[PDB]
Amino acid sequence: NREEKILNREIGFAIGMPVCEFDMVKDPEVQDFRRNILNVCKEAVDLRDLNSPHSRAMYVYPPNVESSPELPKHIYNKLDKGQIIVVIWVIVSDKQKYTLKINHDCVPEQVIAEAIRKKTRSMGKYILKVCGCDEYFLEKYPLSQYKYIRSCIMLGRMPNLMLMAKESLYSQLPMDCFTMPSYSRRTSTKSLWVINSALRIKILCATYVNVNIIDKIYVRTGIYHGGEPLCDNVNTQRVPCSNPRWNEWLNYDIYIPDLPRAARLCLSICSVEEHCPLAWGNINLFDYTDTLVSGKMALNLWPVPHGLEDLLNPIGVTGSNPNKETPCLELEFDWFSSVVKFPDMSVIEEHANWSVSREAGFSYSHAGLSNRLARDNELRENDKEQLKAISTRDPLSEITEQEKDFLWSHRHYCVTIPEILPKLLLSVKWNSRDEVAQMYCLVKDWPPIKPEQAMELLDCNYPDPMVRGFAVRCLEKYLTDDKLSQYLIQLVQVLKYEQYLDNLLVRFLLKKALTNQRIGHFFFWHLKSEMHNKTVSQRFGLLLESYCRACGMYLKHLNRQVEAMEKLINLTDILKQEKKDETQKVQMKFLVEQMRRPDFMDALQGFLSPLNPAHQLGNLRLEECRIMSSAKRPLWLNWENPDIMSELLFQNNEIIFKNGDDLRQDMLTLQIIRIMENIWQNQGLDLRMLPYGCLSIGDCVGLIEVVRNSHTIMQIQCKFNSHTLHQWLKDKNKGEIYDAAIDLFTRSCAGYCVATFILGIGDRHNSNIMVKDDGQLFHIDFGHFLDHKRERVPFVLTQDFLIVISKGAQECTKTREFERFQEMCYKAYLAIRQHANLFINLFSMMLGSGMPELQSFDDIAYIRKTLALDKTEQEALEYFMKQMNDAHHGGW
Ligand SMILES: Cc1nc(-c2cn3c(n2)-c2ccc(-c4cnn(C(C)(C)C(N)=O)c4)cc2OCC3)n(C(C)C)n1
Repeated sequence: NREEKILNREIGFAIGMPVCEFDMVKDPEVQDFRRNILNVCKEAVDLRDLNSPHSRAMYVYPPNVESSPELPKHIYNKLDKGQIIVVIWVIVSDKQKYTLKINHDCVPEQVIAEAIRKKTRSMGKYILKVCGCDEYFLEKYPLSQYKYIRSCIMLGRMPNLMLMAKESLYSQLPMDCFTMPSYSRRTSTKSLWVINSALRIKILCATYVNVNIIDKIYVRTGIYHGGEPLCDNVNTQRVPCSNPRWNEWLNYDIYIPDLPRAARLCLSICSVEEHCPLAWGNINLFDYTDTLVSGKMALNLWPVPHGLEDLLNPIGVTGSNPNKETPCLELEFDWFSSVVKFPDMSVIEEHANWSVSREAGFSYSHAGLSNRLARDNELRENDKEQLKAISTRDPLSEITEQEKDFLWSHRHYCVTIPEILPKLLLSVKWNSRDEVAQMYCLVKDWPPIKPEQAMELLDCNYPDPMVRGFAVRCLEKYLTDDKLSQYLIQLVQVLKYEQYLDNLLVRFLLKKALTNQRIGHFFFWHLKSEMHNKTVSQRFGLLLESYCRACGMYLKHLNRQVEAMEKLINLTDILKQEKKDETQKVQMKFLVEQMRRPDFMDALQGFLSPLNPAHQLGNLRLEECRIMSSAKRPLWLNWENPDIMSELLFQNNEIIFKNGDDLRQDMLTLQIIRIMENIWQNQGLDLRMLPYGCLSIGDCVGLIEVVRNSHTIMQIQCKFNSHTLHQWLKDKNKGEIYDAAIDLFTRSCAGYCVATFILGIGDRHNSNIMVKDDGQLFHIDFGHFLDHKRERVPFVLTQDFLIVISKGAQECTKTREFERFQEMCYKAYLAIRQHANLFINLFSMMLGSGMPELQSFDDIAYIRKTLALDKTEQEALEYFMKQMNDAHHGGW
C-alpha cells in the first residue's frame, strides 16, 4: 500500500539502489530468496518481542561482554582483594556522585543496591549505563565481565556508571511493526545416480569477442570441486578470434552419477607457445533446486585479474557477469528426456550403509588391493599416533597422497579425534559417489568442534553443503556474540563462496544481525561497503534488503549515517577533482561554506558513529575540522559528544574520513592485532596494543578513529639527538610515574615488533609509528602485509627506541632492560605460533576479497615462514632471533 512504498524508498536509500530493481529480476533463485528468507526475519522479530520491553532493549543495547567471566591472574591482581572502586552517578534535581568498593563480580542489581544504600546513608526499577556513551548493563553478568569494566581494570581507570530509570530507557525504544512485504505472496524426473553416461558439454560460440587482432583462440574447461579438479581439463579446437565458433562436444573423464553436489564447470577463453587467459567464468553444475544443468545457457565472462596467469580461475566467483556487454559464451548441456535431480539424503544414506557393510566383509586380500581400504582390526597404536600427528599440522601443510589414503582408510577412528575433519575432507575422493556418500553420513553425526576450527570449513576449500552445514551448526551451538562480532568480517566474506543465495550460513548470520543490533550494525556496513563490487552486489543487495525489512527502528538511524557519509563523499570528491590545486586555505573556505548549507549541516550532525554506534555524534565543531596534509588529503572531523556526562568519557569525537585509498587491509591488520593482544593477555603476557577503529564504508572510502594526544616519532624529534625520544618521554612522565612509562613503552614496543614481523607489514618509519604521552607506542597505516616484496623486519628498533627501553643508557643493547625486552618478544612470538591455525584460517577466509596482497594461498604461506611452522619450537626461536639480529646488525 502507501506505507510499503515509503519503506521501499527508505530501504532503497539505505542500500544504494531502488528496490524495484530486485522486482524486475527474472531469475527464480532471486525471487525465491527474497520470499523464502522472510521466515528468518519473522523468527528474529519474534525473539525480540518475546519478553517486551526487556527483550527489545537487549536487542538495541546488547551487553558488551567478554566471552568468559574468569580473569587472568595479572588482571585480577590489579584489584584490591578482588574488589573494584566504581563511581555511580544519579541525576537528581544536578549530578550526585557515589563511590563504591565492591567485589569485581557483583551483578548490576547488586551494584544498584549498594549505590542506593550509600545514597540513603546521606540522610529492579533501575539500570546502569556507561557514562558518556549509549552502553547499558541490561543483563546479570559479573560486573568485571563487561568490557568497559574489564578495560578500566586493565588500564587503571575509574569506572563511571550512571543510574537510569528502566522506564526512561524503555520509553525511547519504539515498537516496530514488521510487515511482510508484497512479494511474500507468491519427460520424467530421474535421480542422478540412474543416469548411466559420461559427462559431456557442448561449446557453441562466443559473442562480444572484441580484441586487438591476439589471433588463435580456444575455450579451456575443467570440472572442479572447490579448487580440486575432478578430471583432466578439456580444450576445444583452436579458431581465430575473428570467428569464435566451435560447436564442439567436450567429453569429460567422469561418470555422471559420480558428480558431487558442489561440482562446478570452470572455463575460459585463452590466447596462444605462450598461452594466456582473456576471460573466465564458472557455473554450478546443479542449480539451487538440486537440478543438473540442461538445455542451452549463455554465460557472460569476467576479466582476468592482474596477477593471475593460470588458464582457469576456479576460486573466482561462480555465475554470469551482470555486465552483458562482455564476452558471452553459449553452452549446451546433455539431454536425457527427463529432469535430473541430485538424490535425496535417504537415498544417499542407504547407499553409504550398503558400502560400509560391504567393506566390513572384505577379505584380507581384497583390502590389500587398495591403500584406501584397511581392515578394522589392523589399526595399531602407532597409526593412532600418526593420525594424531597429522591432525596437529597447520591448514596449509601439504597432505601427501599416501597420507590421504591413510586418513580415508581410517575415517571411522578419525571420529575420535574430531578436529582432524578438515584434513579427512581433503582426503576424500570427491569424484567417487561411493566415498562421498559415506563422508556425508560421517559428517551428519560428526562430533562438534570449536568455532575457530569450524570456520575453516567455510572457506573456499570446502564447497560441499553438508560440510558447510556442519560448520554452521558448530557456530550456532558454540560461537558467542562477542566472538561473532570479532570474526564478522571473515564470516561475511565467506558468504561469497556459497553456491546459492539461500543457504544455512546466510540464515545464521542474518538471524544474529536481526537479534543483536551491535552485530547488525557492522553486518550492514560490511555488506554496504561492497555494493560497488559487481561479483557480489546482487547477493549483498538482496541480503541487505532482507536485513532492512526487519531490523526495526535502526533502519532510520542507519539512513542518517548513510546520508552523512554520502555528503562527505560528495564534498571530498569535489575537493579532489575541482579544487585539488587550490591552497589549503581556499579549500578550507570552500569546505566550511559547503558544510554550512542547511541541508548539509543537518545531515552531518546528530547521528551515530559508524565506527561505534554507542557513540553519539552531536553538533560539528567546524573550527576543529581541517583538511590533513597526508596523501589523498583526508578530513579531520570533530563532533561534540552530546551525552549528558560526556566529560567523563570524552567531550569530542575525532574521526578521520579518508576518500581514495583502500582501507580493507588496515581493517584486517587492526583486527588481527586485537586478536594477538587478546591471546597475550589471556596468557598473562601484558603487551598493550592499540587496535584503533577503522571501517571501510565504500569503494576506497572509510573512517579512522583518532587516538587523542598522540604524536608521530617525527613530530617528537622536531620539537635532534638519538636521545630526544627518551627525553620527550621523561618530561611527559616526571616523578614516580617515569618507570611506568618506560615499562609501557617497552611492552608496547615488544608487541608491535613481534606483530609486524609475523604479518610482514609495510616498512615502519618515523611518520607511521606514534606514541601517546604515557609511553604507549603503536603503529598506523597498514596498507601492506604478507609477502608484498627473504622475510623482512618492518620495525627495526633504532637507537632512539633502545635508549628509551634502557632508560637512557648509552650502551643500550647490553643492558638487562634490553634482555627483559627480548624475553617479552620471544614469549609473544611463541604464543602466536601456538595459535597459527587461527591466523592462517582468518587469512584464508579473506581470499575472495579484492585485496591485492591476499590473492592465493601462497600469499598466506608467508605466515608459515615467519612463524617457522615446519621447524621445531626451539628452531623457531632461533629463526626469530636471527631475523632480529640480521635486521639490527647485532644484538640478538
Ligand atoms: C591509512 C591511514 N591511517 C592513518 C591514521 C590512523 N590513525 C591516525 N592516522 C592518527 C593520526 C593523527 C592523530 C593525532 C592525534 N593527535 N594529533 C595531534 C595532537 C594533532 C598531533 N600529533 O599533531 C594527531 C591520531 C591518530 O590516531 C591513530 C590512528 N592515516 C593518517 C595518515 C590519515 N592513514
